[PDB]
Amino acid sequence: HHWGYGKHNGPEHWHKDFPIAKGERQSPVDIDTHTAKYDPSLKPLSVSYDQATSLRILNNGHAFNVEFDDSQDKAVLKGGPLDGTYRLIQFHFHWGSLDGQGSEHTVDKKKYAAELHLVHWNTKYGDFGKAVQQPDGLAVLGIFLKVGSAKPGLQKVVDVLDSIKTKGKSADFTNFDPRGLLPESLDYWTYPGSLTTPPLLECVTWIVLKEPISVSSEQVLKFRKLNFNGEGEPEELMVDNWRPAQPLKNRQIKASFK
Ligand SMILES: [Cl-]
Ligand SMILES: [Zn+2]
Repeated sequence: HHWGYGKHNGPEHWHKDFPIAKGERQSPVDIDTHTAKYDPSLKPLSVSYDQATSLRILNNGHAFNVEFDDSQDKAVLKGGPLDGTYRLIQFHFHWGSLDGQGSEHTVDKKKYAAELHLVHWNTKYGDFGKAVQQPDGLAVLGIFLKVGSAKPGLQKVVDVLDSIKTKGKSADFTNFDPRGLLPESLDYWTYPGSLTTPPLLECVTWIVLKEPISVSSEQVLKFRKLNFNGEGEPEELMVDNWRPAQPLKNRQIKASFK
């Protein structure tokens, strides 16, 4: 009986094994666009993904992760609210059973169809496992997906999902370029928060982009065909793997734009 997204193991049960679920800096949250403070001291984000090396894609039973070689400074995020260099280690998505839910973060209570998380750890700490222990250890870039037009650069991702259908499966996934997932503008809101899965550590600077990307209905449909189970236990579709909004408590959301 370990954690998941169902009735008996879902986000509302998490606090029993992971008490920090009820903490002071839990994510995700609702971004109230009228209460967010424009802060003109924030610099533009600097995203340097030219030398990125993708290695592998896996179904870990809660999402699918595309993993990158983080042994050197090859795909890095700097600037913004960040001091220092943060290395890309993985990206993953959260998505819904239907097009009107799926994102974790909300914008004036509006849900998007999915949310992309690009996970970066602060090189000052030397590896990811030490990073998650620090208040400034991680930076995740969150990008919202709405359904409209196809995103061509997501297509290579969708075509291999057939090969990692069940929990535990993994496939070689080289030469994928994460630039094809970025929207046009890099304006953002930022606030201090947490991982949105267990262990829910409060180690994250969140950078949530204003501009959504578009994917097609057919594209998100293929995400929905994945399984939370291993081969073949009874089939449970991997859908609605999102944690709802958590209390903002004593936190300010800052915007890079007005
Ligand atoms: Cl993970
Ligand atoms: Zn995530």
